[PDB]
Amino acid sequence: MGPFDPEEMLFIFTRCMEDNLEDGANRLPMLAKWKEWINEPVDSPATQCFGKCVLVRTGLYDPVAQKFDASVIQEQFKAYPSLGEKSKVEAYANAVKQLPSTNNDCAAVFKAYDPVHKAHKDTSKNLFHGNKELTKGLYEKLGKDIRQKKQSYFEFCENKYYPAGSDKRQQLCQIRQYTVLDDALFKEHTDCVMKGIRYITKDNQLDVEEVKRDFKLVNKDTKALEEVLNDCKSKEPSNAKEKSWHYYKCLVESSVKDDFKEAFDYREVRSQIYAFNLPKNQAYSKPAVQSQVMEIDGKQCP
Ligand SMILES: NC[C@@H](O)c1ccc(O)c(O)c1
Ligand SMILES: [Br-]
Ligand SMILES: [Br-]
Ligand SMILES: [Br-]
Ligand SMILES: [Br-]
Repeated sequence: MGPFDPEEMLFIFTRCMEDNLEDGANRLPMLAKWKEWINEPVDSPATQCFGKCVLVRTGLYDPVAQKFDASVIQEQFKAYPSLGEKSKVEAYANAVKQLPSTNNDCAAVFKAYDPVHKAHKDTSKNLFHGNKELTKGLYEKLGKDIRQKKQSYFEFCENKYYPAGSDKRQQLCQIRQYTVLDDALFKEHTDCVMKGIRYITKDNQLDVEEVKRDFKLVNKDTKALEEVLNDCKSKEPSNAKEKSWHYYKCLVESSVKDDFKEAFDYREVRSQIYAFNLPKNQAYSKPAVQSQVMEIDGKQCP
């Protein structure tokens, strides 16, 4: 599933923190440390599960094989030669290669990896887009071609496919009101969005749990959603290019369309700042998101 670009690593780090940070007194202290690649407190289940989360999402720990996988490191270095020195990347990969088979529980995985993390902190940090200076440089080089920090993922895709100043821009008026278009350009755009919020995997597969995650975040039950998605999947088209559009269309035209639009609107807001829930997990309120999304509507469709 690697190599990973800066946005992909940002998604992984922030999602893992969102799912693993304690609530209450220790949250802010923990966050401050984890952000700096200080995986402490080492004795905390939250730190241990955070560590496991990152390792699993990157592929550095394979819970099926119950083994660490150093090939992720070499793939990352191959994609980003500027982010490592060969000898040091090799030393890091070697340390991972020589880790023993490890059980798939947070404590076991964290304990096995922690010595490697400490012995190869800078090497791993640089390679996996944790170096602020190096990452800033990559974002600047990439510019409009990658989702930027503090930019809505929806905005990123919209600008890519319906650029400002172009004769295409006007289509955003309908698009942002959940009008399902039929053309190649819209299918490409919808692919960009659906993959960007992880409803569709890099591997072009539906991720029902990600859709469910967003429903739960707007306080909706997911039984109907699962039934809808099950029906949608039995109608999945052969053309891989069309898959994201297929599920978007199916959801928008379905018996859960209102809940879907509510969940998708909130996701848009949260996609604008990946650390949305990190300092404190924010309670959801429908009217506040209503306001924000309407403001974005008037920005993209003036
Ligand atoms: N809130 C934005 C939402 O209406 C939307 C849905 C689908 C899109 O392809 C899009 O750009 C925006
Ligand atoms: Br702490
Ligand atoms: Br590079
Ligand atoms: Br961000
Ligand atoms: Br933060």
